Amino acid sequence: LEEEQQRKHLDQEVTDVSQLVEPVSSPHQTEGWFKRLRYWHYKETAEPT
Amino acid sequence: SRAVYAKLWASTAQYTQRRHYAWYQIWSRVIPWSVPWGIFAMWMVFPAMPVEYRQALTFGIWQKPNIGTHGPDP
Ligand SMILES: CCCCCCCCCCCCCCCCCC(=O)OC[C@H](COP(=O)([O-])OCC(O)COP(=O)([O-])OC[C@@H](COC(=O)CCCCCCCCCCCCCCCCC)OC(=O)CCCCCCCCCCCCCCCCC)OC(=O)CCCCCCCCCCCCCCCCC
Ligand SMILES: CCCCCCCCCCCCCCCCCC(=O)OC[C@H](COP(=O)([O-])OCC(O)COP(=O)([O-])OC[C@@H](COC(=O)CCCCCCCCCCCCCCCCC)OC(=O)CCCCCCCCCCCCCCCCC)OC(=O)CCCCCCCCCCCCCCCCC
Ligand SMILES: CCCCCCCCCCCCCCCCCC(=O)OC[C@H](COP(=O)([O-])OCC[N+](C)(C)C)OC(=O)CCCCCCCCCCCCCCCCC
Repeated sequence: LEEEQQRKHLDQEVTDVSQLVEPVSSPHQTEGWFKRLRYWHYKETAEPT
Repeated sequence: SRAVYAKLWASTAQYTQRRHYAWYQIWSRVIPWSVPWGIFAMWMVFPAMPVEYRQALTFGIWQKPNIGTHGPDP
């Protein structure tokens, strides 16, 4: 149902790079010495009991 | 019951310890192979050592072979 009731950003016109929608997720996530890449999603560290 | 499910969940909490135990077992089975190969290492490298060290390491049993050449000069 939602696919035929929502609006979509790609159905609408923009002309300049400054008008592109802004990401929802924050830039400020990963930290530490000599870490170039500052953004990740998934990890496989194990769960507790 | 919560209690029983908790016990069943917790049964495997100590995975890493069991894996260390496995390390111990397999290394105990494996490590005696060092004796054959150690003897052969020493076998090959014995004639490279100084004559004195050959005499010492064999508690004086080993001595220069006697082939009837290079005897003393009066
Ligand atoms: C007998 C004589 C004896 C003499 C004794 C003299 C001793 C002098 C010792 C000097 C020591 C200086 C360093 C002090 C560190 C203090 C750390 C601290 O307090 O931590 C607290 C605290 C620790 O908590 P934490 O939880 O770790 O938080 C920090 C984060 O983890 C951090 O992560 P983050 O995510 O928050 O940040 C982003 C992250 C990640 O950032 C990035 O990845 C960005 C990278 C961008 C790179 C872009 C490069 C582009 C250009 C390339 C050009 C081409 C070059 C190659 C080609 C060239 C040709 C060859 O940034 C970094 O990783 C920063 C790295 C900085 C490296 C600085 C290295 C300094 C070396 C000094 C020399 C030491 C000796 C050398 C060896 C000697 C021989 C063994 O850290 C902080 O609060 C941050 C402090 C950061 C300080 C950095 C700046 C230090 C400036 C020091 C100036 C010293 C001047 C010396 C002059 C000497 C004159 C004689
Ligand atoms: C009898 C009845 C008949 C029975 C028949 C039963 C059937 C079996 C047969 C038995 C009968 C006898 C048969 C004879 C067999 C022996 C002869 C023999 O085998 O000679 C071979 C013979 C080798 O001659 P050789 O090499 O000139 O011999 C020179 C000697 O080895 C001289 O060399 P060396 O002196 O330089 O040797 C060095 C040696 C020197 O050895 C000694 O001097 C040892 C002395 C031994 C003493 C004996 C003790 C036992 C007796 C004690 C008595 C107990 C008394 C109680 C009982 C009675 C009273 C109750 O030292 C070592 O090896 C190293 C030392 C030990 C290493 C381990 C580390 C221990 C460290 C010690 C720690 C403690 C602390 C020390 C630190 C000091 C500070 C505290 O063969 C040849 O000459 C070569 C033949 C050519 C064939 C080439 C092979 C084929 C190659 C082609 C391959 C290319 C094709 C491609 C591959 C093809 C693949 C298929
Ligand atoms: C994993 C091991 C792989 C081993 C591969 C090695 C194969 C090649 C071995 C070459 C040895 C050469 C030794 C250099 C010294 C000169 C030798 C020489 O001729 O000297 C004169 C001597 C005789 O001396 P001389 O009479 O000419 O006068 C000099 C007198 N001395 C020696 C006292 C200074 O000749 C020999 O005795 C021949 C040398 C025998 C040594 C053989 C060594 C074999 C090495 C294998 C051991 C491997 C153990 C495992 C190690 C692994 C560790 C991770």
